Amino acid sequence: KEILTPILSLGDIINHKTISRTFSSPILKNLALQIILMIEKEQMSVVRYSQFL
Amino acid sequence: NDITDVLEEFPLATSRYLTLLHEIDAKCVHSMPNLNERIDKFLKKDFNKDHQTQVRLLNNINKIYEELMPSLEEKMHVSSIMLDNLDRLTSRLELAYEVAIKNTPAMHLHHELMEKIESKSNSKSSQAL
Amino acid sequence: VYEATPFDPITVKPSDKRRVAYFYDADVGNYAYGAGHPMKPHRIRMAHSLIMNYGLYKKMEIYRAKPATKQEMCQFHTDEYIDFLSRVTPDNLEMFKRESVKFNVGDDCPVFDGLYEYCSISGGGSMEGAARLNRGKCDVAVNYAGGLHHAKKSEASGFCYLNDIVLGIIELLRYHPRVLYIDIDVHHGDGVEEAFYTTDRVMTCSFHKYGEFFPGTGELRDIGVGAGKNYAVNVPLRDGIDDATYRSVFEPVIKKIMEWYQPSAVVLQCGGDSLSGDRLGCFNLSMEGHANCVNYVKSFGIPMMVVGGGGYTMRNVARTWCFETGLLNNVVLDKDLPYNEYYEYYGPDYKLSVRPSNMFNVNTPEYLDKVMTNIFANLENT
Amino acid sequence: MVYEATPFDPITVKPSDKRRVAYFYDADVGNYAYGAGHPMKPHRIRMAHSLIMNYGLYKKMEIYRAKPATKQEMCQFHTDEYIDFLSRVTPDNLEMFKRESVKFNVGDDCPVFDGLYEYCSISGGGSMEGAARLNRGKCDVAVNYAGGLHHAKKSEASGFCYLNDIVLGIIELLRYHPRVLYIDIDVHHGDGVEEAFYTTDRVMTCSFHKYGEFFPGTGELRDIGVGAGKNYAVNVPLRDGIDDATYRSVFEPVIKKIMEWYQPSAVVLQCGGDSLSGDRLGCFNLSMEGHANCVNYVKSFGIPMMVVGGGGYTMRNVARTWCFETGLLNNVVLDKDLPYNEYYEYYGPDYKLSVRPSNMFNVNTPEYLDKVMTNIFANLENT
Ligand SMILES: [Zn+2]
Ligand SMILES: [Zn+2]
Repeated sequence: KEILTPILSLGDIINHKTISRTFSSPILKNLALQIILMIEKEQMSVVRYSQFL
Repeated sequence: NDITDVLEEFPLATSRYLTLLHEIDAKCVHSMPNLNERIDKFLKKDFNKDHQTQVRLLNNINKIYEELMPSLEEKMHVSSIMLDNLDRLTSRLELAYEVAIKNTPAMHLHHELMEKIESKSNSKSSQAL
Repeated sequence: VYEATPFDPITVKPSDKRRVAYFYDADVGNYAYGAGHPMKPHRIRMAHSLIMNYGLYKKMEIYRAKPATKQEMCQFHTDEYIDFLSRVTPDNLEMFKRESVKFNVGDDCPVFDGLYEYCSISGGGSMEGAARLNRGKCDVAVNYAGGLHHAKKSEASGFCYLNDIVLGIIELLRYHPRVLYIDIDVHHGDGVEEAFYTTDRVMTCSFHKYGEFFPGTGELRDIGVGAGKNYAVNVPLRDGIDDATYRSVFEPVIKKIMEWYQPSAVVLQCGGDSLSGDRLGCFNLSMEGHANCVNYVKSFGIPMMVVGGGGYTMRNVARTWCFETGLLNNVVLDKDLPYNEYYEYYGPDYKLSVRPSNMFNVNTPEYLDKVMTNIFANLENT
Repeated sequence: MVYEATPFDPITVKPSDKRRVAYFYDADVGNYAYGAGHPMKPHRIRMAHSLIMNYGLYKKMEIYRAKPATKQEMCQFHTDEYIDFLSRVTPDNLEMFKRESVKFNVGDDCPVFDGLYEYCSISGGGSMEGAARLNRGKCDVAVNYAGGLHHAKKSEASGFCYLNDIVLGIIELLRYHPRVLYIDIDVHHGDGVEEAFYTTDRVMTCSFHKYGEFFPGTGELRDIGVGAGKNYAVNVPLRDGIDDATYRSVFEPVIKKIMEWYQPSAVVLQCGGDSLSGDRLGCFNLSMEGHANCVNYVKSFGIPMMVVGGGGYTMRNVARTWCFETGLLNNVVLDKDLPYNEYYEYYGPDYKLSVRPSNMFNVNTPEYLDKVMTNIFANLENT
């Protein structure tokens, strides 16, 4: 019965062991770092072809 | 509450598309060092001393590039799918935020009653068993 | 002679860094065996996704093996059986019931969509791995899409339709004088073992749980027949073997036989159902213990092909296959799971390592000593 | 113990390595006066540029002009009302702007002078164009001596700095880089950039300043960051008259550790000229060669770097160290002779390319240096 939706009194911090798992998940930061690392890896090549053009 | 759902949905689609991108990087990762080495050797100042060497190096660069376009175009395709899916997800997320913040309605009240029935049905599924 | 040897952490051997050709296809993961079926090709996709998200593609050359044709499959199988396999569909089984009862298809070998395509792609993967290992273009072929050994010449059993292992063995034997086969699957390699009883070219060693288990064959007295005498060793075990026990019962046998047999090529099955928490398994190995065998075999510097069979809990087989793939490149793994599509399926801790169970080991040291005593006694004949 | 004093080795540069540098100079930068009795003097950029022209360094370096930063670009950090008032204010109508000036902390210690917006836009454009050319990979070094004013807050102009172009440059570098290391040499603490980037991981706002009775009043060893920016605020407070040898022995270990652990992709190296002997307010005793050894060490790694100007309340010494650093950036050592220029009569009675240290009480005891290095290493290992 922990599926029950949060009430509008902001029980966000004292939640059902599931809401806190997502609001505390640092996965978004890791995704951002991976995306920006791919961006750098591609930009090095982009500069290379810009010179070769 | 929809903010929670879109927060769950973000990483799954992002990771599926990133795995696809990793596969595209994998199928062509063995030609990037070769291309860079060929370019650097071409841009050497002590290279123009034989015309045939220039011709053969240009031919090698052309062959490498002809092999390298397909990976790049597949990368564009998967990144476009990334962009449109992420656009939809962000749209849902910021509508959810705007609705949740505008009022610090009976339709979304009904969905609570519809889910309350499911919660009541699932709670009684253990008592009745 | 069996002696107790405590298990030690695995460290790669930087002596050799041979090329690794990880064969894979993206269409194998689509096929399904049923609704309540334990055997799922989805674990191959899980392992491939784990490899892709882990950063291991920069070292290994990923291929896509061409599906094998009927004529290639006829190198070992019968024309009638392969014809029935190609013709049978999940819809016209009623007209094919005679062959289904004759060829033993339907009880443990369910007919599903693209079944012939599955068999063809596995056979082609093994065939192309053997072709690469024969031409000198590579030294390790990770054909994770194969690992089908229970199939026989005219029968299909144990979720095993086409015996790709023997096809790859024949390809190796095209130009190699002698070939050797290893097993790690909890079950027994009945088809692969039987395929080369009367001849000296191929040896078939299986570390199979014995007694009241699925194959029910492969006792210690399966020495051979005719000129293939003493050239098919078996190491039956019992429930609950652990990492140190498996290492102590595995390494000396391989060392002795390669001292005596002197193989020119090697194939290694990598059945993932011999781990802790497995669905159809009865062992207590861990990923370190599972990878110990492949690392040990690779350390001998011989052309080896790793195939992938078994595995009926997704997380265990996926992690084990990823660890084996990493250790085949002489690279230790990070042992932390990066986020991917199946991140939710990897336990509640999201760690690569899976703790082996506490369950009671049954293998008595004296029984193992006697078992390897008979093994060495029969191997000493040649 | 981590600090270890070593003799000052002679300047050495790799001849094999080739570095591209794009010097930025707006000829109109040195024409705005803060006031009759104000330490700030923008003339130093012009004198330094004249020196680089006369030394013959133009034959081995690239130099361009950066387009002035637009108001929207300049608003990437500061509030809309702040920039609006800064544009709308003139030294002749502050009677109707008294309340806004009081709110915005301007007029008393930082006064309003005509051309203020032009100067701010020039500095911001220099920083932004340097960062943009750094991202494009054409030039390894983007020297912008005009800007570097890192004392500007989000809504207040304290410490004679009205606009903080370093923040905008770091932002435009971060648009294509995950982690950029920021190094400060100004005697005053870099309050503006530090406050801007105190709650983020994507930057490394390393500093080398002095702690005591000052206007900033920040830069303690305790402040390390909040949120994901925890332990990402490296401060090395120092004391009076730190000489060349001990400054080098403090700088080189810390920067080596940062590059080994943080591993940035670009460096925003501040090169404030107020950390030299004979400064108007700076209490340090660093010589010009000591001021340039840090830059040479940063350059020796081989990564893109954005050198900026900043403080410096004297003119001759600041110009001399800036031209020496620009020469060292080209793997070329500049001779001690200062070839004749329109502003030659400024350069003291020595007329040599050198700033010489004075005799000041070296309060920087080795124990303090060891303690601060140990604290910095402890808070840096967490990265
Ligand atoms: Zn099995
Ligand atoms: Zn200053």
